[PDB]
Amino acid sequence: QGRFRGNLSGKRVDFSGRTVISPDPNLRIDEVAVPVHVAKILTFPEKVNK
Amino acid sequence: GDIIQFIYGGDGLDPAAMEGKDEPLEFKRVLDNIKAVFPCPSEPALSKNE
Amino acid sequence: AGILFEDIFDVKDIDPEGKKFDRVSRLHCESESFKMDLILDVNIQIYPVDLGDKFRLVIASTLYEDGTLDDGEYNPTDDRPSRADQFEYVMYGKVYRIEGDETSTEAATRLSAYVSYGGLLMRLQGDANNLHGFEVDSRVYLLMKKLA
Amino acid sequence: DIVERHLIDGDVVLFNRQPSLHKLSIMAHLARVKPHRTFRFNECVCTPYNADFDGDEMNLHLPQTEEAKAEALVLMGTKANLVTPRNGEPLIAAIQDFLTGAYLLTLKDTFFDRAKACQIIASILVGKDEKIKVRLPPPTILKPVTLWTGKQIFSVILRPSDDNPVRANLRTKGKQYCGKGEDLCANDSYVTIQNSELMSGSMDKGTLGSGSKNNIFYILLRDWGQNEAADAMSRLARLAPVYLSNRGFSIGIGDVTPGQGLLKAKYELLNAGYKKCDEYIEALNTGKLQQQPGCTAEETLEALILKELSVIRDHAGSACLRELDKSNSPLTMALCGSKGSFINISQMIACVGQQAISGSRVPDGFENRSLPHFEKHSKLPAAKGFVANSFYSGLTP
Amino acid sequence: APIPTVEEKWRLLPAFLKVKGLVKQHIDSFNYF
Amino acid sequence: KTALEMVQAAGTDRHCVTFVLHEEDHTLGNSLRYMIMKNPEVEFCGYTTTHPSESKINLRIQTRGTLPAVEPFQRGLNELMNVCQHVLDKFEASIKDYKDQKA
Amino acid sequence: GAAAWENVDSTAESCPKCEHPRAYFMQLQTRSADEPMTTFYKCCNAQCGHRWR
Amino acid sequence: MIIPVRCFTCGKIVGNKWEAYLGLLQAEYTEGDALDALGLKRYCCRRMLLAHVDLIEKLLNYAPL
Amino acid sequence: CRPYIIVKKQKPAVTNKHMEELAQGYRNFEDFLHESLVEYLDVNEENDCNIALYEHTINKDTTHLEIEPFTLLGVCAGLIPYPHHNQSPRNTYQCAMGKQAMGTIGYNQRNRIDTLMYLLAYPQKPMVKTKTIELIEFEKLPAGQNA
Amino acid sequence: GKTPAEFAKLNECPLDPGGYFIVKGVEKVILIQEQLSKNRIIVEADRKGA
Amino acid sequence: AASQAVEEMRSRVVLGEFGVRNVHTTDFPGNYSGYDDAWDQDRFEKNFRVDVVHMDENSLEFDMVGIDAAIANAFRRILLAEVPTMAVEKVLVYNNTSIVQDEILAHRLGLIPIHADPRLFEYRNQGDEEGTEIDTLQFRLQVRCTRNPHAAKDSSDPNELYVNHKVYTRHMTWIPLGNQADLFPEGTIRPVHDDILIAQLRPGQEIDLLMHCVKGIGKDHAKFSPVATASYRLLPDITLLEPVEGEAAEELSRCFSPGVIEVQEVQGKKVARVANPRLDTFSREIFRNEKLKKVVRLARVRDHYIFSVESTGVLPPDVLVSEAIKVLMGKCRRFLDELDAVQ
Amino acid sequence: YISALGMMTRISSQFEKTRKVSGPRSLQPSQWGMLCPSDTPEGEACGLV
Amino acid sequence: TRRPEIGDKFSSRHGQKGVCGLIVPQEDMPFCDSGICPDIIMNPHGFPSRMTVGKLIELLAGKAGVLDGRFHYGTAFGGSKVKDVCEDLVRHGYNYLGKDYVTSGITGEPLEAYIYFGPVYYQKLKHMVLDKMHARARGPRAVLTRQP
Ligand SMILES: [Mg+2]
Ligand SMILES: [Zn+2]
Ligand SMILES: [Zn+2]
Repeated sequence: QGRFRGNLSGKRVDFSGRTVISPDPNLRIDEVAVPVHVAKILTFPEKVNK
Repeated sequence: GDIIQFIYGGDGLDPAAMEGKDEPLEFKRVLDNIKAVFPCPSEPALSKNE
Repeated sequence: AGILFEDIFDVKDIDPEGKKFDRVSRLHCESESFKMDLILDVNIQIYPVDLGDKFRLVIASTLYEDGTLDDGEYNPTDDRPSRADQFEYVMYGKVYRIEGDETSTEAATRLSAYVSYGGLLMRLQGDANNLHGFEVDSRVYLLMKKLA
Repeated sequence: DIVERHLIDGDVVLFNRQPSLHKLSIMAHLARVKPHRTFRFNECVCTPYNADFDGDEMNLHLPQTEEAKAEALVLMGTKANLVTPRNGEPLIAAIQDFLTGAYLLTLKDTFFDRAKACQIIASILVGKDEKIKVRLPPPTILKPVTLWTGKQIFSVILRPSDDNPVRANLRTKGKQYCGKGEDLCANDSYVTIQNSELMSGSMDKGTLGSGSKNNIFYILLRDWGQNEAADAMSRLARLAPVYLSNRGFSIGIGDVTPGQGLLKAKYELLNAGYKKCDEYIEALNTGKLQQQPGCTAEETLEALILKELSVIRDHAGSACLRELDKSNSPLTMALCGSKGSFINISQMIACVGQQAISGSRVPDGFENRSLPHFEKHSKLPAAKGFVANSFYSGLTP
Repeated sequence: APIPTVEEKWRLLPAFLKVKGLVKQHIDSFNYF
Repeated sequence: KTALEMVQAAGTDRHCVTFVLHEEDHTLGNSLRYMIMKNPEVEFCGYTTTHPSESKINLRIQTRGTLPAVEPFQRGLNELMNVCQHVLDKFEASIKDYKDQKA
Repeated sequence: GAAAWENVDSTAESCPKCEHPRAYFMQLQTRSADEPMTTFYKCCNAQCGHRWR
Repeated sequence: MIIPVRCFTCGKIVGNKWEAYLGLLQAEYTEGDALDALGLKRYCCRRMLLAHVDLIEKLLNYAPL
Repeated sequence: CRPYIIVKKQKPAVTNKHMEELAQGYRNFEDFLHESLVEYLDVNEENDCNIALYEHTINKDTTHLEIEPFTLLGVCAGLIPYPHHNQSPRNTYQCAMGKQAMGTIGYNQRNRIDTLMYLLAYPQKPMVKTKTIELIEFEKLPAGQNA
Repeated sequence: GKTPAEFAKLNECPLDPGGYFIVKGVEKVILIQEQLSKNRIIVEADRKGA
Repeated sequence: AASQAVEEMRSRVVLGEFGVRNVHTTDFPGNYSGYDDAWDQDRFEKNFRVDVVHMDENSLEFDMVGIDAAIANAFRRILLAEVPTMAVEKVLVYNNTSIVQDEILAHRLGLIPIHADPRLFEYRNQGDEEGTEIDTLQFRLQVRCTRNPHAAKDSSDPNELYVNHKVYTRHMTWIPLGNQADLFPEGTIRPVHDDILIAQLRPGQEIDLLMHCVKGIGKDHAKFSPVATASYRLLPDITLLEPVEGEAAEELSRCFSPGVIEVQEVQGKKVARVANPRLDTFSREIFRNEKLKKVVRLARVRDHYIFSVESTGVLPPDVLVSEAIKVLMGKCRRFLDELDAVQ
Repeated sequence: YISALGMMTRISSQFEKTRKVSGPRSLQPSQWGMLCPSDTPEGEACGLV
Repeated sequence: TRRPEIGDKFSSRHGQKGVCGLIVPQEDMPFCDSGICPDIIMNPHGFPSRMTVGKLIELLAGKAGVLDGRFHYGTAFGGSKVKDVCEDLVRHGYNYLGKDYVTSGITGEPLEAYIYFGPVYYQKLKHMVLDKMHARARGPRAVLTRQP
């Protein structure tokens, strides 16, 4: 947990979630379902354009 | 800046794109696919020399 | 008249490797007029066959005897004079392989046509003179009728 | 202006598991929202993540930069990482409950009428496939009854619409290939597809699974791009469960019970093996025993006893496989290769093999014997680790 | 002629559990202490 | 807002029509599928569910000729109406006859 | 020696490489991540040297 | 800790008979004839009334009162 | 140490009459210990002795008889119905999960105030119950349902 | 030496196995320690093979 | 012949030793060449019929002939989920001293069926938790458990010790609103079974609450399901390929149900036959006897469905089937109106 | 209740995860009739508890 | 008061740990001839690899018990055998192997293969998705190193 291994090589970040998984065949292989509760928390900054 | 290999694996092929057993292509399957996808009934056959 | 082949076969074996399936059996048949061997897969539940039974078989390019080759699609509800009306068991398939006999290393004259009836195999082997008109990747019909 | 919008559909989002072995353990996908509370995705990506849906937690990271999002979509795209860089073998492919379903679908005994075939075909017309023509293939048998085989329904997955330029072609051998068929196998194990149309053979893990090359999805990826293979896999994963549910696939206690002839063969083999082991014991203890070159006499005896017990096991397994009738769910799963194998079936039904610890029989924990329930210096099969009975009949302590 | 077997042999187990068994170990140890 | 129609492609062809039905489940979908399946001029009929979370279904209909694929839908609806009226009348008559013969 | 080498159980099976009776199987159970067992087949009569999983 | 009103699988009202079941346990009737008299043809209601434990009495023994 | 029934001359020291007297209350386990019918054996002591699992397995060279085979399993493994028909990692995972299974704790769980407690709304006793379940009275405090 | 009624009067479950101490309101259990037997000669191979 | 096999596949469903065949419905135009499977309302109305074989309180058994599996499954699913009834959703509690949890108590009260007629009420609109006289009912429960003033000295049984210690569903009282008292006569609005055990009490405890019963469908929650078990099965038609005589005939009676196979003496020798294939359950035990496997043939009729419907006491099951048919008619009418509005 | 009843009869090892020897972590015949073979915690404590 | 939902871990008294993947209505659930609809659907594919025949034996014993109102014992190296529960099943009128005639709830047509129904002891674990779901906004950071 030092500076090199615990704070430089690998460090914790925000805008992340951890949840239990469950199978769903009705979704594409490149798609993934996200719960509404986590979706209301994780935000993406978009810039206003034309 | 020191060079480890003048060419990767002596040939420079991507291991992920390897379609055969350590070989880039399998000529038999490719030839069969070409024959099946493009069957020309209005053109004659070819001999060895041709 | 797109009749590519026509003969009368007799069954020499029903299941040489046992009853591998319930609704399908590996029929092995031999022609009486020519030297044409036939390995066939059919549905015995709707069309049962026996060892001592003979059947007239016809491989046709089209199902209409008038000569119209308009076979872009097939509607089962159609009612019109066709070849299937003169037969009992009709299967629509596609000839997909032509392979020469490998037993005769020289002066070989026997060829075999491999046709897929939706997974139901049909290998018709015999002299190449009888198989005239057969071309790979060609959609055709098979019509069989049992005889006395 | 910078607006912190909620996670909506279409956003590229990461998806990672805590134990990361290879690069495919963390991949970028397209985010979708659902009212439930779990991360749901297609099971075809379970092989890279090595997940099993037994309560394992999963991470999900959301980039905060357009450049990072684009790099995730391009490099870590699911459709662009269908193969591992280790040996080129595809990992995202069919899995359990999909291999068995497609195998039962592509069986030669399956025949569907117009209504059921139309329902099975329409079971995939969702999402981007809602704006394509069905292209119902012509029926095979039409005179007595109009029937569609399961192989045509499976080929529909490859080429759903008329305008689809996908022309898949493959020619390979299955797992149960006899060796002399060459598209004439009695077991129908020679896979042959021409122009995205299954001609013969039975689909299994050797062709649909992520085992090795010659996979149909691998050929689609290498010959027609990533999108076509992804669409084919989605159609398969949306078609196979519907048919598997509408048909029925169950295992019961009667599917693992032994037969009369199987019990007779097991008894005879056990008697013969016990007699041979007693002969070997008497030869080594009293007199001269043939010493195997490269080892001592006791190691030779141990090897001979192991060989005899394993011969008994293999013969009992062969007898059980011969006496087992078709439509058996464990046998079907072993044939299709979705889960289990012939060894597991033989161990559950016929006989359990020798319990091998570190590639050898059970060592003597006590003085000159494994357990006090056996005589000292006794090297009998059951006394050193052999299991005479099976899991169905019950195991001794 | 098989040797006769006591059918209620397992009845020896509950009688043993009445004075010893699951939790009596730590109890007897702490009492002796 | 409940039932809507989708064309097969940008060509807006009336031969292949996908009806998206909201607030529906397998019951009425399968009933209508069976009722319109017996129509001779229907090449393909098939219903499916988009996702078990949402209560909506998609039923695709492709006819033989130049049928708008909407007329067979209304025909099947009217036929199911007639079948339901007939079974209701028959069940009421049977219940009445049973209750009368019981006494 | 081939006589001492053939101290194995599997005889007259169907290998997935050449489909010939002769065989030399090895069964391993030392995998907890992979619940099923592990096979190693050695088909060798004409000195083919088949070795796979 | 208490007998549920409806069975999990079917949904037939089964709690109202629980006391009666106890009454059938106070008479000569065994389990089988009691479940037969209660009108439980399907085995789900039989399982619901048999595998249930009446822990409400033990809890009320610890109730404040 | 483990108790074992003394066997002499190919016959156990405990007979059906002794078990009937035990069931009626004439004797207890201590009386079996005193009358040289059941004795404790250590690992080192049983290393030199011969034990038989069942009566049909008893041979001429037998010193003690196993009381009960299912006593080999502990407390959690006793909850497994027919454990000899399953794989051993399956039994290990089952014990690990049963150590974390939710259910009733005791009769005073309502008055008990712990930092974290999990209770089942409609707990039901198992249909396929082991004798160990009845010995530990698990059926009075189930930790699951029957579905 | 208490009856289940006396256990109910003391707010304690009779089926409770017990065997644990209560300190500061928390329940602590002392695990059974396992150790090598003392006063016994042990013959073993050394790290160098002796 | 081939026609016999075609008829067996089209009209019968055979149950083999390992699996069931001919399960798919195939009587559609285009599948059979030698038959005109096009829809005909006249032939359908001619071949269809409904015959009730048993009908008592909370139980109905009737055979339908001529209907298909799709319409039968639709009726079953409408009866199971799409029949609206009256059940409790909102619970207002006032100082619950019971040991039973308040949430568990409300969940148990929600599962209690109500004898109120669901057709006389309407669905509650979104919001308006207060509820209106048209689409709500109020059931007030107030039970106080106290010690019996006069009882025996021992009083080992809790019945003699205390009073009202078991809160049965009979203690609740329906409180009319507006004009519900005049519209509904006394005794109509009441608990169904009147003997459901809600909870058990002790002296000092008290349960006081009000239940707001509203309308809802079974699809939203299982508590609105009016039927306990509403299902249908295909009518078995056991046929004998060869005449069965001798002691093996008795074996036949032991293989199938006791009430389907009957034995008689034509000329002093025993002979078995089919008496009533309705009572058979298809245990498939005849497959155990090796000799008798080739003499019988288990079959199910494709167009003969025996429906068994057990109501929970809210209303008789015939009215339940009528309301299911009416709900299907209403769905069809809604779809027709939507299609007309589109055009 | 099962959790507490099982924890009341737990035994720890002297090694306490000092080195992955895998020797004492294995199942020995000496545990016959004295210790439960199947019951063991899943993880790094397998074979030591 | 927590209700089972997607993500709740479940045990099966045989080490077959499971997670709720989908919640289907009662109408979509298959039914028996008497009208019984089973609650939980278990994957059969987990049986061959994990050789959990004891689960099938427990299911059969529990079915026999709920049929005859008995508690069959699953004692190690003993207990009730398969013959007794098979005789109980053949006496009560059910199949002697558990597999029964099952009709599909969705399509309304019978299934091709028989389905294995039975009462099994299911136990829910403490591992619930409600306590494991965790999302992270910007939030606080550590004092020493400005990291989450
Ligand atoms: Mg896992
Ligand atoms: Zn080989
Ligand atoms: Zn029930």
